Amino acid sequence: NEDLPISMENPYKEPLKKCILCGKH
Amino acid sequence: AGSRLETVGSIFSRTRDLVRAGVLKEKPLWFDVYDAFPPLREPVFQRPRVRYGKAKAPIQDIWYHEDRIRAKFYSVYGSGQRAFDLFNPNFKSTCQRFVEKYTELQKLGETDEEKLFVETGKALLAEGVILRRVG
Amino acid sequence: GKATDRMDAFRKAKNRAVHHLHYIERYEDHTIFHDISLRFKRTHIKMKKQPKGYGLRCHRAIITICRLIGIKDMYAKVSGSINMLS
Amino acid sequence: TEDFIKKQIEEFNIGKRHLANMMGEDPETFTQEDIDRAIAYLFPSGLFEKRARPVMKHPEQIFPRQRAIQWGEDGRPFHYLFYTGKQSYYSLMHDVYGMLLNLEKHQSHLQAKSGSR
Amino acid sequence: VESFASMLRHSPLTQMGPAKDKLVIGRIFHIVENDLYIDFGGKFHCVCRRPEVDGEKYQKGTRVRLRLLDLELTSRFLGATTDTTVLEANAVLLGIQ
Amino acid sequence: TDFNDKILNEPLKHSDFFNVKELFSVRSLFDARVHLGHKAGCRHRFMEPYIFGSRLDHDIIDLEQTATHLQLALNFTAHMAYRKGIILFISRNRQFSYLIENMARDCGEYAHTRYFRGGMLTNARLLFGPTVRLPDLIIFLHTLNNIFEPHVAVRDAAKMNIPTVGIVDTNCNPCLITYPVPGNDDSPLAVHLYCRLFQTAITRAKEKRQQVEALYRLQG
Ligand SMILES: [Zn+2]
Ligand SMILES: [Zn+2]
Repeated sequence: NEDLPISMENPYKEPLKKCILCGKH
Repeated sequence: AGSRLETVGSIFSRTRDLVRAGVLKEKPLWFDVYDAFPPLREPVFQRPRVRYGKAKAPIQDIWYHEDRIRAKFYSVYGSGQRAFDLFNPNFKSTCQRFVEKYTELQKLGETDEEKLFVETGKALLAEGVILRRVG
Repeated sequence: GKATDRMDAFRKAKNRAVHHLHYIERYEDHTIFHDISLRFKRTHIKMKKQPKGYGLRCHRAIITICRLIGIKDMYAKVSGSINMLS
Repeated sequence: TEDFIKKQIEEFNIGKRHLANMMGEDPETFTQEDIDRAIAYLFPSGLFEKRARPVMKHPEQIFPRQRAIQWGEDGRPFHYLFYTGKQSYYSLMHDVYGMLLNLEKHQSHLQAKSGSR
Repeated sequence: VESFASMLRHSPLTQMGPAKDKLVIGRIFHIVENDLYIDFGGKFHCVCRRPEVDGEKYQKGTRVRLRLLDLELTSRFLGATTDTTVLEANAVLLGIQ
Repeated sequence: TDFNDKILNEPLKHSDFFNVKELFSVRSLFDARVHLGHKAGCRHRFMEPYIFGSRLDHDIIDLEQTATHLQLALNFTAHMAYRKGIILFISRNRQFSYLIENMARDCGEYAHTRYFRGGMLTNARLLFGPTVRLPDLIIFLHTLNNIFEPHVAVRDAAKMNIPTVGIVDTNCNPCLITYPVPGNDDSPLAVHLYCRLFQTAITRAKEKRQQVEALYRLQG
């Protein structure tokens, strides 16, 4: 009842790998 | 015999219509068991299709809030030294000990997540389990 | 039913056709329940309900097999491709 | 066709009796090798193929084996794997994989409880 | 009192989250001549090979230690409408207990 | 001739003539790992009414109506063996092929887990003989054959006017499967839960078959 899953935004999601020159100019 | 057209309808439908038309002079056994005790869905033949366009699947994702607690627990500590025994029904690992202590500390009312995390580390150190954080 | 001689092909068609069967429920044992307008790949078959004195205003194959179902009273206009199998 | 096998075995037996009678021996001693000698002398075929001979033998080599009926009057198959068609070969394969499985079980439990063609 | 959502809210597979490099114990139920089959729970099993260290120690019934790579290892290919599975999970072996 | 009529008329009037509610629970199905599933990339469209949800792209069967499915599934089977049904365990999977072939043996029935040779169900009339009683009920444990396609006996048996009560996966296709149950069919704990269950359903049916035969010869 209260153990029903609740639709949320997907944890354990790895942060996406930028390239090696990404924040550089 | 009778029909071999599996695409006309369900097998109960064709057998019913065929014995009711009376060419069949003998009623089969599973027919009586079928109309006596019916299934939930009639098993009538369907060609499958393919989703095209903005249609998606109505099968949801299964999450909990304790999964979000396990998220930061795994980002810090990784897996604890207790290897999982998935034959154990009540295997309460360091993730489970962490999240149970975290819930009964959210029952205190500390809104700050970091002191909840740290007091959870202190409650596990009061339990007696060595925390292997990648410092 | 396909063969090289005729009479065994006739035998084949009869013996295979008994094992492939529909049952068609007929309204008062003389006419279909409503009107039907569909096509089978090129063959717009089109049938409408008809009362008891109206005979078979049907295609010759439709005349024959509607006699063999037990339908007696119907109208039918088929246009486009007139292949017997379709 | 089983009744034909009964009639053939009793005809082979009474022909053995009449061969012992015409050969002057006892029906209790007149045997198969002597049967072959006697009928081989008595009917001299001039052919090169030995299957084209005058043959009177044990008729179960003369007759092919008529197969056992797998169902009684109720129609149920007697053998468990009848509905694969190849019942005997697959039954034998099942038994041999069972012998190999209990042999592997014996090797593991042996570590646990310690010309021809 | 015990519902269905109750059985799998705190079930161990929901407890451990994603199977990216987690320690798991698993046992042996079948061996063919080079290979041992490691039934660690979940849907399928994984197969691995005898290391030379503790060679006849890895026998039928022993527990081992697994690193738990992903649980099924399927991938849709170029022109297939559905991905093909392997019925395996294929984790990395460590040692015993 | 009415005693035979009465001996089969009586069990048609109760939802459990053999009381099969007790033969499993939802706890044992969860504790035999039936609720897990394949990848959601291999998820099939007809399974969307028989799936609880997705756990990190692993698909979970709604185990509540699974029991309700299995209630009528066991009800169908044990009513059939009461009336002397021929039950065919067709299970084309080479991981439990040895297990099932003795399950039909020690329940007195039949099984075909081997390679399906061609005109088996359809052209029975010369593959086996002129008069041959075909199976009146065919149980599937794995509806996928070893190439991950619908096994042809699924398409063949319903074509032969014979009902099929299968174990259907989360990647199968339960279209001509009359009494499907959404369950895992891959783990050895799950198929052993099945192989104990159908073994019980036949055997509980057969002893209540023999007692009512003794009930006719009780009075006469
Ligand atoms: Zn970039
Ligand atoms: Zn299957």
